[PDB]
Amino acid sequence: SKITKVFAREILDSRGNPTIQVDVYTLAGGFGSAIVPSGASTGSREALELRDTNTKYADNWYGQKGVMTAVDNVNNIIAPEIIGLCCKNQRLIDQKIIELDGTPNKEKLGANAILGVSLAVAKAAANELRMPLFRYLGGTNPTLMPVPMLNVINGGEHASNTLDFQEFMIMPLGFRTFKEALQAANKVFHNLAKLLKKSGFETQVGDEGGFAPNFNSHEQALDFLVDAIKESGFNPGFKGENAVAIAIDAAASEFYNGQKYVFKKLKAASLKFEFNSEELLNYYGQLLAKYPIISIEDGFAESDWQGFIAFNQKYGNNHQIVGDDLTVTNVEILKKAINLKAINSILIKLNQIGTLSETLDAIHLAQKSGMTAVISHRSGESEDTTIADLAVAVSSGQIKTGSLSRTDRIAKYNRLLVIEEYLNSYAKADYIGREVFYNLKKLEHHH
Amino acid sequence: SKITKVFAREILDSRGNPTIQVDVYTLAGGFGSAIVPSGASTGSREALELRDTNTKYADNWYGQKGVMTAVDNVNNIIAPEIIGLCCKNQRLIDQKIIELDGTPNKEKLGANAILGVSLAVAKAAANELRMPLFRYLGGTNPTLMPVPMLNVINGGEHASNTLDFQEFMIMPLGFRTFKEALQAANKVFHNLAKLLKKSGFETQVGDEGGFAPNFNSHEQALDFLVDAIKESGFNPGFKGENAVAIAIDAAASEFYNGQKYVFKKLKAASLSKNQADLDEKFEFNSEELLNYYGQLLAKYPIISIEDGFAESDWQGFIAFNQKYGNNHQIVGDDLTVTNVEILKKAINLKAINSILIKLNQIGTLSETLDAIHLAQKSGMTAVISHRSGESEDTTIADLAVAVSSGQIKTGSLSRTDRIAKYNRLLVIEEYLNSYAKADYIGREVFYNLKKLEHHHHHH
Amino acid sequence: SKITKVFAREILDSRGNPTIQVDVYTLAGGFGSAIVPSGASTGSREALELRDTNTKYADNWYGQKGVMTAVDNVNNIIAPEIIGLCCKNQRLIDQKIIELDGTPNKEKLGANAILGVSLAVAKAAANELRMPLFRYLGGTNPTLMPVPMLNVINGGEHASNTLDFQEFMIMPLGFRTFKEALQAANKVFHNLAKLLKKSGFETQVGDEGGFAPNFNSHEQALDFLVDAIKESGFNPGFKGENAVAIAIDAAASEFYNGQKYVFKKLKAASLKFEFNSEELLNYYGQLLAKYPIISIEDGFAESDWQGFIAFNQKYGNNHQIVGDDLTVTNVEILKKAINLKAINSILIKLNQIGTLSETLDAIHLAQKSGMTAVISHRSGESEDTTIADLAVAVSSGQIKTGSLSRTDRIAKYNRLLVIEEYLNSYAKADYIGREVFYNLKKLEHHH
Amino acid sequence: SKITKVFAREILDSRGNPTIQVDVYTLAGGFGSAIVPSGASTGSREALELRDTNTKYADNWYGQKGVMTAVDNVNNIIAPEIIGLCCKNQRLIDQKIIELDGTPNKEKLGANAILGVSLAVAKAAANELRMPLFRYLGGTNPTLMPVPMLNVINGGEHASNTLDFQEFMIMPLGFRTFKEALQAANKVFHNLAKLLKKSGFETQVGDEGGFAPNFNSHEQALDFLVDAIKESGFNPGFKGENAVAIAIDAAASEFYNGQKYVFKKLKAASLSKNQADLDEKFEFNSEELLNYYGQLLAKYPIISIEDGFAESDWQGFIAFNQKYGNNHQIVGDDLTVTNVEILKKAINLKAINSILIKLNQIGTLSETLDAIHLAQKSGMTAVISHRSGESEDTTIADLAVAVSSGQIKTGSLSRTDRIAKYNRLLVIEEYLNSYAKADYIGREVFYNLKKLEHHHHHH
Repeated sequence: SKITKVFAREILDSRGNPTIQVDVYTLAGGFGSAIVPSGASTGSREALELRDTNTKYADNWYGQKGVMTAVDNVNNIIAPEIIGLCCKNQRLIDQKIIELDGTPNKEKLGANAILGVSLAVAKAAANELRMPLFRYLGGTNPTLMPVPMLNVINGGEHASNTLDFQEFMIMPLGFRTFKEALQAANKVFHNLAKLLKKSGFETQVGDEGGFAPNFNSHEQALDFLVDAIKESGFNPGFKGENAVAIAIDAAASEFYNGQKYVFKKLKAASLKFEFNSEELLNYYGQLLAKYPIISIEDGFAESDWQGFIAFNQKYGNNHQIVGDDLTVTNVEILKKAINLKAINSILIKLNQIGTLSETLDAIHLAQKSGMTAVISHRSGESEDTTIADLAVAVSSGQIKTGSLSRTDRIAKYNRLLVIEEYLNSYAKADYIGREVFYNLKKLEHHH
Repeated sequence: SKITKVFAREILDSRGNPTIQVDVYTLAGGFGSAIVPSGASTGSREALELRDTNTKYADNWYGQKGVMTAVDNVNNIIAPEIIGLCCKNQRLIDQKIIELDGTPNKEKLGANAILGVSLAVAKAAANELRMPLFRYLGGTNPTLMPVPMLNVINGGEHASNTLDFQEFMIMPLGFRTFKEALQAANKVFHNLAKLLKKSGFETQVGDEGGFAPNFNSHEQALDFLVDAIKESGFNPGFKGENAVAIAIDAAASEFYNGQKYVFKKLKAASLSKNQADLDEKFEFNSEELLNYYGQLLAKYPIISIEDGFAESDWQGFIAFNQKYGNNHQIVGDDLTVTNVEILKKAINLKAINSILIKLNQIGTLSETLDAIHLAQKSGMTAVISHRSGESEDTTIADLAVAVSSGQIKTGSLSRTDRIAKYNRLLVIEEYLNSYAKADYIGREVFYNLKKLEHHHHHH
Repeated sequence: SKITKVFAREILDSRGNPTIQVDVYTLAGGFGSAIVPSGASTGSREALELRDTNTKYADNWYGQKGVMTAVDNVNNIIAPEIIGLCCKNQRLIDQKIIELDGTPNKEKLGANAILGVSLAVAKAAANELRMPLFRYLGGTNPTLMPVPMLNVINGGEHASNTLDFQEFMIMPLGFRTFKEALQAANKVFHNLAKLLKKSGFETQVGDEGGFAPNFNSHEQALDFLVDAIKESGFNPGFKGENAVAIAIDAAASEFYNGQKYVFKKLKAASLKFEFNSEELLNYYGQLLAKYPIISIEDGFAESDWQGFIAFNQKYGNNHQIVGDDLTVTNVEILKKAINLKAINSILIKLNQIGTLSETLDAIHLAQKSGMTAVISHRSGESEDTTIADLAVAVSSGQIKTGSLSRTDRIAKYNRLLVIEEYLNSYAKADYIGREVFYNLKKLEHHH
Repeated sequence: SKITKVFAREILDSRGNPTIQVDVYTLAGGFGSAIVPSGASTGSREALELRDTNTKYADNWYGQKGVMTAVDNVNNIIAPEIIGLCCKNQRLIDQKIIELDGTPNKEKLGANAILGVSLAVAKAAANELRMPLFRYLGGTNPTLMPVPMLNVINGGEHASNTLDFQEFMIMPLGFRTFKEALQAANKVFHNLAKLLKKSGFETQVGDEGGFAPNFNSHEQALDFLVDAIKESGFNPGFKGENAVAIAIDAAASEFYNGQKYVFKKLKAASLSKNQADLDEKFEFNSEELLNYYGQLLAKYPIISIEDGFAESDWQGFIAFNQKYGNNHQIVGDDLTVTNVEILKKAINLKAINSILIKLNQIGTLSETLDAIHLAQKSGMTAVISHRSGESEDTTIADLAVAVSSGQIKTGSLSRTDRIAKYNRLLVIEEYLNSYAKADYIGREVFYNLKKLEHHHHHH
């Protein structure tokens, strides 16, 4: 049915910074509403969100982070182009809006203005057809509940501990249903908190609702994590029942100087810290041998493609190698990562590319080529749960959407529970654990 | 129109523990859906949520915290009783479900099963009437956007720091609109986070999205707060433009031992383990604690103090309200637990001039509205409050506007479990701006204060 | 839904004088109709109704009391401003209409033109939503049936008896339901009439359907009233079951010469009559000691604020002190009465302020400050029963709407019976008698 | 469309006594609601309302006047019989309810229960057809706005004055429109009230909103009336512009003793208690009373006299109609009590040329329409009448227009129980002005008068 009304407003995201919400109405009574997550404002590689810097709105909010200009672009520019088009024509609307902005990185109107409309339009159509969004996006056959990557331990520049790696995650593999996998994650998370309190660590949380306790090294954190998995009644590893694996996001661009990798906080604490690409690759195989790490993200720097290609060739048959800063959901960079065998997996961030149709094009390219497409959250989030319906719609098999606290993450797990409930009555719900890694030629026993 | 379907499910709250969501459908096409916040499981005074302890469900989630029994109670017991009733009859529905449970503290079916149905019914009726929830709850005339009590600094039992008081809050008073007041709180919050980092304090957050840095005393925390307000461009105080006040939740039941109040984290930091407090430096009887509050009130722009004395120390409250109740808000939380009979006692004894309102502590929407109305009729403010375990549900935003509470307490400025409520207030403000008027009146919401003074004035 | 039609006509009120009726229709089929009661045509303090004086309509009706000009203002000026607005936006419509008139006392278009539209709009919205008006006005929670103040005995300038006080009322307190309270009032009223006939007094009625028999003094009237309450089977007093209290409207502005109060008819009959403020205050305490008078209205003159303040301070803890001529439902005067502790209660007359939203603002201000808001009728009335729904919507706890004869009063009691019936099935109906006086610090036993 | 719900309740009438209101709903969304006026409880001739005497309800209201039994009879007996019938079948419904009661005077269920349903059914059918009630009752052609008989001066049993006749009325004849005639009555009424005050008379009102001042005789009252008409700017008379006539309800059954008519209030004012009326100064046989009427008719512009003779004095009526029936209206009220069989007798004996019509004296709408039609076919006028106990119900306004009665009797110009009917006539006049034509024909409504004369003419 025809779109009758498009309206945007400025609200706050989960970090206390402005973001944009878009409502869409249709003649037949459909209503769709979406909230854009936080993204990049500068960069030459990703779609660019538009903030209120150097406008009459700049002083509204701290750091000039308002998005009223994007709101004005939706309400004044995008809306009259879109009103009167059939809402079920997602690809036409997305293409309409891309051309209206006319720049490749969506810098003129704002990636946040464009994505907000793109997603609200799709939700309005799904609402009108009285279909869950994952059915509208995916057709009749989606059944695959994704394995979650749950943040638990955090490092990097902004964390006061001595972990130079960015984040550590658990992945609940050996379970028959999504509900049981989430229950296991709930047990590991709360037992993890209990152990951290028992050893005198802090249990406050960061932007993803995980912990950043004062660990002295990667090895200590990995040791602590293995123990918490065992305390909860599960088995650290890949195969078998109750298996729970670990995944790491190294964010290696952050500790690369163009020639060497430096564990800067570890080095400062001691007052091996330096690695060339081959030595860093060696450290990983040490960790991969000792601990049950199924997946490493941004193991090397965005400018160290040779490190990536050698990483993928040495461990990519048996471990997931994820690009994030390497690829920024850029289809052209993805084609090069495919052609050069640099990774076997990619993070998908809707607001890094700017529309739903482009995101689906990028997901399909990654999967056609034998990689997994891990649907990812952002730092600044909301109760919008699009990415839960997206992960089921495209059979991603994997989602990355935070630890087990804060509604900005929890809502996505709740949405997966509601989707699982819907598939249990009116279809079939599938949770296949370790089998989601179709990109790994062989998956071996960790022991 | 008639209720056709009531369905409940188990989901997770913002602390990662199970809670309950209820959906209600009406024959006219209305849909309403509510998520119950975390509450008390034991206690002799408030409505009791039901967890899965000693059931076939106990092993589902950590700590035996599932709520499948309450889900079954909605789906198997409450729903057949409620289907077929007109959804607009809120008081009838709530009365029927209260009688169906039959216990005064809602223990049999669970206060969480009962509140979930109570709220989803109301939202479905509003949805079918194409009215915002606050217009359904409140009639034609509500226009009052509430002043937020924004958590920023946390202390008390579980914080590693040396603050014995449980939380410190800012209240943006001297602003023309709710949007501008929220912009001011945004500026104080991020400037506070920058100042904290600048001094080497931690900037992770707790349950309500505020900070628990390693402060050494109440005074150190309060000094830091005052400077953050100034650094943001505002004036710490009560009256005038750009005024930003402070509120405190002492939660004094937690450091009362039966006879004296003991600043036990502060004392464990000075005294070694073999030492007694021979000088009574960290101990206070009621009057001595009242003297300490008076000192803080004179030096710092503290407009409101919650649970200044213990739940069993009614005398301490009565003396507190006697000495500073004309010029300062005195809130009962643990003292009153949203209990109508205890509020009548507090009104009769003149113990407080304000009360926190927690939907799930009383257990239905109609009883909550009875309790709010009794508080306001008696000249008290009713502060609509969040819980520690929360969701994207924003009922309390609409409730605060519907009853013209004038004040809401729903957390710091991070985490969607708090942010969604401020966002709902922004949407309500936008609705009132085009179809009515939105009023933000700042310090004028303290109608319970006989004489609000200038803070900078020498008292 | 959108207002499609607004139409006004001139009809007659209950005194045989013109008044205005307004109909409102909406696109969805809602219909609302309201009749304005009679109000002031001159005065510098209240909203001013517009009569046909010095127009081509002046000779239509006796005393030039037509309201065709107001009817023309609704049909020609107000209606085209309002048509096409959503009827559920009461505050917007009221604010629209205030600005359209543009004068503070609504003198240009007429308070009667403005109130007629304001009320008909609200009834149309309530009708459209298939909600009783008190639910539309008040939300989900209203349950409080008000205690009625029933006129029974009348004095003042226009009454040929020797009562200088304006009116005497009964208030049925000690009863469990509104129905029973009204039944008690019906018994006192008819027994009162029987006793008056037995003693040779006249039983014809005035504008409020009460009596004005040839009593010689206030004391004789109060004696007669106490006896009738006893004859009917009830107890004169405040507390206990079957308690029925008395309330007085002195209308003291009428017998004040700027320096003294003169009981003029009592003085003329004798051919104590003169009182300064302190002596008048003394007379009241005499009556308050002898008879069960719970409430005195306009005990002192509108220009004698010092008399009011001393009245409230000497008996206001235990008796209701009502302003009427003192405050004329004027929010700014009300603020001064609150600030100066002159009264603990105020009459609310919708057509003295001019719109429903302003009336609700005034009610809310009075209640927030610890006063009771007594919803009042006017002398010239109709079968419109708005004030019954208003008293329940705002939990006034008290209504003042006439004696127990004439449909211009009876309709309001019937509407309370229909509201009580609605609350009995679909909610709860509450009648709390003596507890409505939350403004009285202590309520003592009259004996 | 089909009736889906019939519900009755007890409310109060304009004298503060219980009466009954009935609501009727139809499947198509029609709603109709009627309020029954006060009637007779005992009597051998008219339909009988049922009060709560000797029931569990007797103590509810003063005088045992409740009507809950009739309410129960609607809700428990009549409603199940009527639900499912098409609402447009007025005659069917009325026939079914008459048979359901089974007694000729409607004593078993109550004439008030029966009439309430009868009228609410008709109003619901009109409401569902989006027709004003008078178009539903009357067809396409009604246009005749009735001349009002406006009570102004009251006497008889309960008035303290010395008038033995029960009421005096004005009728505004010489005017072009109903609005103008009502404006004239408004002017006479308020000028009459001013003149009364000017002479020290009382100005409170009785049941019908007219005056009962302390007049000494019929002549004094009639003189006052004539001067008020002149003071208002009109001409007391029958013909020509601005004519205002007078009508009288003698209610002569009240001062007939069986043999003679006795002006008993007039006599109690002249004669002391020990005195007989040796001269027969205040007594009248039939012929002597007819001579007295003739005297008043010659001096005063009296166009109509109601109940000039007693209910049992059929001969007095027959002689009255013989002597002055060509030139004056002769109304039966107590004589006929809206009884079809008694009207046939009055027609056959030529006792009257006009009859009052009281819905609740016969008990259904179809029987009322039968009675009106029989009266008009026989050359009589049918004057649609109010009762002493009334409400804002305005059925009789629509009824008077629907049947082209030409005359209505519904009280003075104060009290909503009377004013609402004039207001309904103003709304009907407005409807006819835009969608048809409104006719006010003044003196021409007396089609029952063989020769209406000029009053000022010497007869």
